[PDB]
Amino acid sequence: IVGGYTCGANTVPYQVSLNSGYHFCGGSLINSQWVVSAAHCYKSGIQVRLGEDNINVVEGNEQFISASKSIVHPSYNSNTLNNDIMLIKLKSAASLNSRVASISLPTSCASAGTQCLISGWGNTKSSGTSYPDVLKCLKAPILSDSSCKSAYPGQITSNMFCAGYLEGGKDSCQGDSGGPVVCSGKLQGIVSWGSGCAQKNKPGVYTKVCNYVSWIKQTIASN
Ligand SMILES: NC(=[NH2+])NCCC[C@H](N)C(=O)O
Ligand SMILES: [Ca+2]
Ligand SMILES: [Cl-]
Ligand SMILES: [Cl-]
Ligand SMILES: [Cl-]
Repeated sequence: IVGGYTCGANTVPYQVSLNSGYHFCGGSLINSQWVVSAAHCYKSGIQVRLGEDNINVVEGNEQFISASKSIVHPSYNSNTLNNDIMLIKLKSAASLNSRVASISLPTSCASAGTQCLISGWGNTKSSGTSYPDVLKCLKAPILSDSSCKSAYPGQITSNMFCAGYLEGGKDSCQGDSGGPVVCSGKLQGIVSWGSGCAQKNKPGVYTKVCNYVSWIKQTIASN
């Protein structure tokens, strides 16, 4: 997160860190056994870490659970990042508490204008590199589909939306990949891609979770 703020420990109980020896991606808990993330974060040997603030310090609220299974969207295109969504099932079910909690799936698509909260352990600098140990948060509006396509000609499908600031300064960034965009207590987005971070006229691009609710629910019902 560039230009964000320190969330506070466990103030985002649905934020998970994907760890293969190191945090590499964010993710969102949607029930005790399942995480939603970005297809482009797929690798094997994933450990899901819940209850995290500082990812380099054991602080007392962690649950570390190995993934049993990852499932990339049947139609994921790694070139265009179309359908950048993936599900991860835990080997055992998490203990849900006040600091480890699912976020609801949307019952409907959120609109341009809607204020949202984006979070992750990504780079905090727009030029240069600087990874924080504790969780960062960003309040950002969903932008119009027209300004989103203007800003990224020929690259925005119906499975993507922009959120943030055309003036730049504030954004998701590398290492936030796969993590949440929550709007009014529903998960509307997954941190997907963008051109650089926090650049003028180059806002973050997020997978549009509302489009995927059938697939998610159908998938969790049979795995
Ligand atoms: N145009 C942008 N600055 N987009 C934000 C880039 C963040 C991107 N989701 C990543 O983690 O790599
Ligand atoms: Ca920790
Ligand atoms: Cl701060
Ligand atoms: Cl615990
Ligand atoms: Cl529009």
